[PDB]
Amino acid sequence: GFKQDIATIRGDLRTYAQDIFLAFLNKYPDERRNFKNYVGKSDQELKSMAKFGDHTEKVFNLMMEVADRATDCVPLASDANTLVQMKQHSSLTTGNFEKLFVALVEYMRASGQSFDSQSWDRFGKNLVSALSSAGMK
Ligand code: HEM
Ligand SMILES: Oc1c(Cl)cc(Cl)cc1Cl
Repeated sequence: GFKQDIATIRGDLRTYAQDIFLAFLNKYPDERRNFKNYVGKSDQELKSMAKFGDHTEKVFNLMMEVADRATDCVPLASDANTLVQMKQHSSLTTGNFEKLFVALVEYMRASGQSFDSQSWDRFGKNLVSALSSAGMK
């Protein structure tokens, strides 16, 4: 289920983080334009850039912390607060996050593995509503 998926992802975090983030950028090319340094790079070129690996891993680490602190795929209000308040996130709307979760769920469904896709979809929806409640546009 959702809790095991957290353990699966954490076990090979940089690999999942990279593959899911690439899926996101490839499914929504306009989102790439928010990442100036990733414009004009293939998947394999990105996977050779230090900040790409680092940043995707740090993003997914925080995702997994929020996922683990959630109850029944409902994240803590305080965690939503953090994601809204981050300087790095002042440009964002909730649509950016919805898109990331759509790509994430589609990745999980396509994979050979027994991810609880439905729970991640619901976690995504609940996080987007929590971000809105914490004041994201
Ligand atoms: C649960 C979802 C997400 C989490 C947990 C998260 C977490 C973080 C973290 C930890 C950082 C700092 C990375 C670093 O500076 O090394 C960060 C930076 C950033 N995030 Fe996110 N993020 C999420 C979703 C998004 C989405 C959907 C976008 C855009 C479409 C976005 C755009 C950014 C940008 C532009 C930065 C730049 C900060 C920098 O230059 O260091 N994030 N995010
Ligand atoms: O370099 C970044 C990556 Cl790869 C992903 C995100 Cl969400 C943010 C930043 Cl600043």
